[PDB]
Order: sequence, then C-alpha cells, then structure tokens
Amino acid sequence: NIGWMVSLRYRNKHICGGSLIKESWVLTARQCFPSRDLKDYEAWLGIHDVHGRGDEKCKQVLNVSQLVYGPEGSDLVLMKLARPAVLDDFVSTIDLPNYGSTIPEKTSCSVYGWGYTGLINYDGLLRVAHLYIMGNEKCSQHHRGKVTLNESEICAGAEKIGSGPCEGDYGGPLVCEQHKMRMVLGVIVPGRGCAIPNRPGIFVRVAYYAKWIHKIILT
Amino acid sequence: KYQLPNFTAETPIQNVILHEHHIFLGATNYIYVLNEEDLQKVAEYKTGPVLEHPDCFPCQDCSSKANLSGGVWKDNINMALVVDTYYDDQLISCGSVNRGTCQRHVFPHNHTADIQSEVHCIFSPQIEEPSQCPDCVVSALGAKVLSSVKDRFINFFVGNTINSSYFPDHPLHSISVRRLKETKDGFMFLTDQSYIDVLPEFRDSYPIKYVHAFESNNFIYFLTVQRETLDAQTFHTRIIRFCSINSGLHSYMEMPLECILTKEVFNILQAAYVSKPGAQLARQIGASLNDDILFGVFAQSKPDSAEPMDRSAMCAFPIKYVNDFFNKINVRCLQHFYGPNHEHCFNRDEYRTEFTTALQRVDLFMGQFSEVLLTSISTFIKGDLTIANLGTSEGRFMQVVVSRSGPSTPHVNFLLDSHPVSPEVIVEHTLNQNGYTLVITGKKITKIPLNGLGCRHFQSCSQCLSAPPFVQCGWCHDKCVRSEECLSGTWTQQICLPA
Amino acid sequence: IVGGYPWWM
Ligand SMILES: *[C@@H]1O[C@H](CO)[C@@H](O[C@@H]2O[C@H](CO)[C@@H](O)[C@H](O)[C@H]2NC(C)=O)[C@H](O[C@@H]2O[C@@H](C)[C@@H](O)[C@@H](O)[C@@H]2O)[C@H]1NC(C)=O
Repeated sequence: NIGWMVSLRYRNKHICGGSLIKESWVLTARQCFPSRDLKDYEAWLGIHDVHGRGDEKCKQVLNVSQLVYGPEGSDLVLMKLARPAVLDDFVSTIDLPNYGSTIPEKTSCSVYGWGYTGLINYDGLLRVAHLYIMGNEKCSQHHRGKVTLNESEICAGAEKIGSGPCEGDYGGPLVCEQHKMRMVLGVIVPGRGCAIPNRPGIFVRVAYYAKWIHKIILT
Repeated sequence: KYQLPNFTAETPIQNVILHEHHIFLGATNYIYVLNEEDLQKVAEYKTGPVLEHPDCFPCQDCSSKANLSGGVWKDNINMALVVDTYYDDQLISCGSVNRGTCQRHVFPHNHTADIQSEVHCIFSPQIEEPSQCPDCVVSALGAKVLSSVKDRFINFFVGNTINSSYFPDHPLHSISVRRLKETKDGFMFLTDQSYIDVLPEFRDSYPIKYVHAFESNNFIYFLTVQRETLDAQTFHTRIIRFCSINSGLHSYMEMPLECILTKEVFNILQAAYVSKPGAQLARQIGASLNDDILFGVFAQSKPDSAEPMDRSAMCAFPIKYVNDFFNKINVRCLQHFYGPNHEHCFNRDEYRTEFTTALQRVDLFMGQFSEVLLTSISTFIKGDLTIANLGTSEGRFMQVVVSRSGPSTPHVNFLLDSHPVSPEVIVEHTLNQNGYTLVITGKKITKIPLNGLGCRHFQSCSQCLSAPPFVQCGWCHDKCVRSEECLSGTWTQQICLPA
Repeated sequence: IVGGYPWWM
C-alpha cells in the first residue's frame, strides 16, 4: 500500500504531491508554494483519485500550519499539518534514508503523482513510473554534459521508453527499497523537460538532507 | 573608412543573439543565422509577413485564408530573441504578430544553423480562465524580455508598452512574470501579483518605455522612461526592482535615475549596459573588481516631451549603491497601478513602492558628448582600463576610455553607417580579453575588435601618445604606427619633439 | 506522470 502519498491543494485545485514522513510532517518541494498565505493550502491524505471520488471513507483533509524551508541548495520544504494525520490501513508514513547512506546504480525505484500524463482523457487516478537508479557520472553523460551533479542530487531513469514525472508531480517521492524497507530517496523537482527517451530524472537526494530533516521532525 | 566583417539583411535588424559560434539576428519577417568568424549568412527563417484574422486564432497558419473578406497582412517585427540552454537547446522568438505570441526553434543535436527543422509555437488554448492570455507575451508598441532559470523553471520578465487599444480574451500586461510549463507547450501566471499594470484610466495618458532589463544579485531590474507624475507634463528615467520569485513580482519599488552635469539634468536614458569595472575605475568610484555597474547613456529632453535633444551624458550606477538607496528610508505609493487617492497609499511583496528622491551621478565623460545623441553603449575591461563602445544618432561608432578623473580622446572614431547605432549590443571575450563587438546600424551588423581599429589614424604625435597601451601605438618621425612597422627606428611612446 | 501506469503496478 501507498498511504504516504499526499496531494497539496492550492485554491481547491491539486498543485503538488508530497510524502508523509511523520504524523504531522509532509516532505514536499518549494515550487509548490505560490502564496505565502497558508489558508489557501490544504493537504489531502488517503486518496487514490485526485478529486477524492471513491475514497470518502479514507480521505483525510487537513490544513497547513507551518512551512519550514530547507537549506539554500535544496528545493525542499517541510510542511506542518494543523492537526496530526490519523494512521490506519489507508494512511501511513514513509521511512527516510540515514544521513551517510547510498543505493547502487540499477536499484529499481518508483515515482508517484497526479500530474501531467500526456493522455487525452486521464482518469485522475494515482500513477507510477518504474525508474532505475543511475550513478552521477553516467547521469551527467546521459544529460550531454549540460549539468554537473551535486551530492544533494539523485538520478533515476526508465528503461528505453520515455517516462517520468512532470507538471503537478512535484514534491512527490522517488521510492526505492533500502535494507528490506521502502524509503523516500528523492523528491520530485522540475526537470529539464518531461519524459525524454534515455534522459534520466534529477531528484533532490533525501539521504543528503536527512540530518536537517530529523532536526525539524523530532519535536 | 575600414574593411570589417559585415552583413546586410533585407529588412531592419531589431535583435541580436550569439550562441555556439553563430549570430542570430531577429529582423523584420526574418531570423538570420550568421557565421561568427566572417559574418557570412549560413541560414534564414521567414517569419513573415503573417496574415492576421480575428477568427483565425494565434499559432495556426492561415495560408489558405489569404483569399478572405476580413484578413489583413502584417509584418513580423521581432520584439524578443532568446537562447534557452536549460531545456533542449533552442531559440525563442517573439514577434508583434499573432497578439505577441512566441515560438521555439529546437536545434538538432549537431546543427546550430538549423532553425527550420524543428519549430514549435508556444500557445496552449485556455479553458480554466480564458479572460487571461499567458501566451500573449509581447506588445507591438514596445517590449523588453528578460529570461532566467529561477526555481528550476524558465521565467520570463516582460516589460510591455500599452495604449487604450482594447482586446477581448487576449490582453497585455505592463510589467509581468510568467514561467514556461515543463511540457514546453505554454506559459502560465502563478498569482494575481504576477503582473503590475497601468490603470485603464491612464493607459493612453501615461505611456511607459522599457529601455533595458537585467538580473543582478537575485534581483530583477527594469529601466524605464515614463512621466514624473500621472499629471506631470515632463518625462523621467526610473529603475524598477523586484524579488526574483517565480510566484510573482515581490518587493516592487521604483526609484528615479538622474545623470547630472556640473546642475544640468539628462533625464532620458537611451541605452544601458551592465558589466564589471576596470581596476582604475573600480578604485575611482569606490567599487570591487567583482561589482556590477549599470552604465547608462542619458540625454536631455525636448521641453515637456519624451523625445531627446541631441545632448548626451553617461554615468555609472554600481548596483551595490543602487540597492543601498532602495534600503535607505520620503516614499510614495505606485500611482499608475493604485488609485492616486486610494486606501493603500494612506498606510505604512503586497504593496507597490514609488520613490520621490532620485539617485544621481555626475557625467563620467564630463560634458564630452553634450552636443551629440548617444544611442548605444557597451563596456569592457582592457588591463587596468575601462573602455566604452559608443554609438551615435549620426551613425558614428567610437571606443573611448572611461575614467572618473578627466575625459580622454576616443582611440576609435568613425562613421559606421548613415543609420543611427542600435542599443542592441554584444561583447565577446576570447582568452586574455582580446575579443569583439557586434554593432547594429539599420539592416547592417558589423564585427569591430576590442583591441582598437588600427593605429595609422592618429594625425599628430600628441594624439598618437595619448592612445591607451593595448593599441600598442608610437610615433615614428611623421607617422603613428606599431614598433615593428617603424622604418627609420625613431620609435617612442614618451617623447614628442617639434615635428 | 508521463509514460506511467496506475499506482497498483
Ligand atoms: C484563393 O485561392 C484558392 C486556391 O488556393 C482558390 O480556390 C481554388 O482555386 C483553384 C483555381 O485557381 C481551384 O482549382 C481550386 O479547386 C480552388 N479551391 C477551393 C478550395 O475552392 C480561390 O478561388 C478560387 O479560384 C477562382 C479562380 C475560382 O475558380 C473560384 O471559384 C475558386 O474558389 C482563391 N480566391 C481568390 C479570391 O483568388
């Protein structure tokens, strides 16, 4: 199950994805915040459909009380919910990687989102793309030397076909299995074009910011 | 009279862009691709004339509709030209036609000259709020476009000139910020604070000209020519400053700029160029070697109008000192945006500021160009020195040393063309500051070197010895030449006897 | 998600 997937709503319209890492804490991206007024924002939990149609028995609508911006380099933002989310079979928390951690190249990962699909008539149901971890050397080579990669970044790309996150998928997770456990290894940030065949996705490395995350979440 | 790399377009050149050793010219009805080395035409793209029609919407080609009953032929005057290297290397061009829509020219992997193979039009049909047109970017009366990668997105800071010409479903904003969707299919405004427009009541009475736009220290700057007040009969030069946020235009404050002469006010900016200072000048105006300096070419106004009087002055505004004045606290509300009598003004990101006192500097050429109209400026460093490439309304081009303490004689000084020099400039610095300048004159573009234009033009020993050291000039009995070309051997850079 | 599948895949 995928109970950690959050849908951030701006002016009663889905703007971004997010990951529930603690009962009152959501890990998202800075690009998801046009207004500085936290009243225009809402967090939806326990949903499969973007409009929350067939999941009113699970849906957990919550308000945003605080916004904690990550270090200058990161495009991360820790979002505090006005009330803690109640964990059940439909709402759960995603584990974080430890500060000095890594996964090898070819590690099977998944990206989740209610964003742009390209399809004519998209149903609004949560989508997944199967990506595979790429090392920062091969990633810079695959990106035709246009961008040098920092320690704060994580690369993952699909096999042969053109697939990955796009508009509306930002803030969402790059889920990979670490030490027999599903963890949020990256955060979906705007890329250099949507789903280009053989072009891997650049995500913000969560393992790099794990020390700052535990500083904010542990309260 | 010199033999320099030159190119003549069929139509006037409005914009110039250099990318991967190629010269991209944004001209009327055409985009030309030139070779960097010899300015030879490598390719061309016909952008016009375009057949306009109220029923035939933007970005759709109505070639069949040429035989109509309500269709008009319009010339595609290039208003903006940009190279995006963040997404797959492309050229963005925005013209006066199709309500100021833009189009991306994707470059094939190893063919920068190919601007024909992959062309996509940046227009998405609005369904959420059809009252707004984010793909209607550029104005025909005047438009300044500044693009930048901000928050992993390509942002477009557009300054547009506006009149009372009402357009339903497709209107235009004065100062705004929009981002390209990662799908590349279209632009979008984030909030209601993404644009700051002139009140419908003052759209025709209060015209605004956007002369220059730049990004420095995470701040977005716009250089304006507008009236002193809503009811004022005289014109002003203003510096616009706002927070480089994608979400909208935050911390919007506008303060006036003045170029004074020892008191003589050169109130109208003709051209601007932002660059680092030379060692000598850095020390002279109290600036670091890594400081950005706004070099503004200003001109005296014809009483009660905006057109210039052919009297110019040039003064340097270091952006550090510009920001110092913005932070210093007297202050008025933005009269063209807010009502001149409304509640927002009777108070004190959300609020828009207008300064009453102007930031002023003394003419760096000390009244040297007080008899000519300067229409172009581009600055560059050669050793300890700062040199300015200057364009005139007569078509004169010159290279002269910039120093706070005393003016100098221009080393380069000649008639480039009959047409005035365009404020649209390019300076390239190839290994050890020995590069070139791309100068526009009507439908002509010229490649002038940065290390001067010869030596043999200096008539007297005085003029010959007053030349800067990079020109490597010296007097040889009766002629000003280089060391290697002195026949007799009587070559000096120090002594002038009664010749 | 472009080139994606429903979450349960
Ligand atoms: C505008 O151009 C059209 C062609 O692009 C003309 O229609 C086309 O004219 C051809 C003869 O020139 C004819 O074979 C095509 O079948 C016809 N196509 C269509 C879709 O109608 C059009 O007017 C035509 O040409 C005149 C000489 C007459 O034959 C008319 O009956 C046609 O409609 C052109 N109109 C004008 C104002 O020139």
